[PDB]
Amino acid sequence: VNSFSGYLKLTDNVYIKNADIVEEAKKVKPTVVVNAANVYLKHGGGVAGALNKATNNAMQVESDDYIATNGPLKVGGSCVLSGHNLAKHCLHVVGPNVNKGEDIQLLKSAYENFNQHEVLLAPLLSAGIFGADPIHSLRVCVDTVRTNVYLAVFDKNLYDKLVSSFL
Ligand SMILES: Cc1nc(Cn2cnc(N)c3ncnc2-3)cs1
Repeated sequence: VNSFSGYLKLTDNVYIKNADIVEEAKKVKPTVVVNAANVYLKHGGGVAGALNKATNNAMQVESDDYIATNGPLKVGGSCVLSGHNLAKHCLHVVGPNVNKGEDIQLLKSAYENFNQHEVLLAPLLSAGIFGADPIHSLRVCVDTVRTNVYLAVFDKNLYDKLVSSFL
C-alpha cells in the first residue's frame, strides 16, 4: 500500500490523475517527484518553474551548484537532487524539447530513468511546452517504465482526452 489517492489504473504499474504535480507533491510528500527538466536545470516554466516556485527557489539554488560542479545533463538523462519541501528526492529528467529541435526518439531513454526508482510521482515527459504529443508520451511511459508511476496531468481537457484515447 502507498498514500496516492484518486488515480485511474491504466496498467499493472501506471496510474493517472487530473492534478497539478505541485499540489500532489505537497499532499503526498512522495519519495520521488519527477521534474520535467532541461539540461541546464533552469527551472523557468511548466513543471520546473512551478516546482521551483513551490520550493521558494531553493531547487534553483541547489541546481545551479549541481551544474557549476558537473556541467549540463544529456537530453534523455537525469540526476537525483533534493525534493526540498515537496518530496524526499527530485529526479530531474530531460525529455526532448520538440520546440528546440530535440529528437523525439530520446523520449524512451528519458522514461528509462524512472526504472531506477520503485515508486514515483511524475508528469508526462516532453508534454506541455516541450511540444510533444501527450498521447505519444503516455504510450512511451506505459511501454518503458516498469516501476510504479503515478502520473499527474494538470490540464483537465488533456486528462479527459488521454483517458478516452488510451489503448
Ligand atoms: C513541460 C511539461 N509540462 C507539463 C504540464 N504541467 C505543467 N504544469 C504543471 N504544474 C503540471 N503538473 C502536471 N503536469 C503539469 C508536463 S511536462
